[PDB]
Amino acid sequence: HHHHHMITERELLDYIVNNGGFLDIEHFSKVYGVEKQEVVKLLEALKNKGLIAVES
Amino acid sequence: IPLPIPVKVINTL
Repeated sequence: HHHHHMITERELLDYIVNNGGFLDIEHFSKVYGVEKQEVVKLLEALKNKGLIAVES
Repeated sequence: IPLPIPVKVINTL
């Protein structure tokens, strides 16, 4: 699959909302080509801005 | 202060 693709926090948040508040980091990294640690990094920034409440 | 959107996140490791 694809590697080192970059997305914005807004794109990830929009994806999450559109995906019913669900994110499979493995699947997402595979399909959209974003590194797993980059997805984690973006989630942390969303969490620290109080924009998302992470579960499971 | 935004209302936090709930997100279930899996397969993080």
